[PDB]
Amino acid sequence: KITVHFINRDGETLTTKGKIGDSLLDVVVQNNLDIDGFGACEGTLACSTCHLIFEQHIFEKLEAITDEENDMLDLAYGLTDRSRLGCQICLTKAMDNMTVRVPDAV
Amino acid sequence: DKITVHFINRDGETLTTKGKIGDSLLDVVVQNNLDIDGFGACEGTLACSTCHLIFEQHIFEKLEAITDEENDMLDLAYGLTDRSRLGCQICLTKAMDNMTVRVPDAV
Ligand code: FES
Ligand code: FES
Repeated sequence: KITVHFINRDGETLTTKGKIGDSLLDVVVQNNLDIDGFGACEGTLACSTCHLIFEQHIFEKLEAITDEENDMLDLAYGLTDRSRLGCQICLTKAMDNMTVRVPDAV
Repeated sequence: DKITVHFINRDGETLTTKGKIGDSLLDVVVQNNLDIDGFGACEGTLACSTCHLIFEQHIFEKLEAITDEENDMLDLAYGLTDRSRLGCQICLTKAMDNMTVRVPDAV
């Protein structure tokens, strides 16, 4: 179990624990996080509601992104250079105590 | 005299600096020459949105009354939130010490 911090759109910081090997969507869903409309296609790589923004140093070590995730992510809202589809990212001991931000929205 | 202001740059990196009381957040970026691209285009004349800034609720909540002037300009800013304001209209006060503002996301 590792700690993960989610900075919601409201500006609030949600600190939770997730099991190694789990997807960030599994963490949100299973821990019943506040984030709205997160993980709609349930990891089918059909949407981008699981869009998460990472810290440069964590972003750099993530599994190489596939064109499948990339093509969908490129059309997502509030994109950044450190953006990834949460459902495709699984927790690693290295991600312990990291902070992921949820894309902005009025 | 001065106060501390934490600026979260677009690249996610956090840059802190100090500005004089009465100075606009725009003045802070300019004078201290912060590395925030295309920020302050119209130079505080409310003729752009490039000074858009995201604030912490506890602060945003206690800012100067939003003027229709700013509203009609802030609505054209990309990546808006419920804690956005035009940095050039926000002048530093003591209650803002050690605050953290974030530049809207942009690829
Ligand atoms: S939940 Fe749809 S791509 Fe991740
Ligand atoms: S610098 Fe243009 S509106 Fe503030």
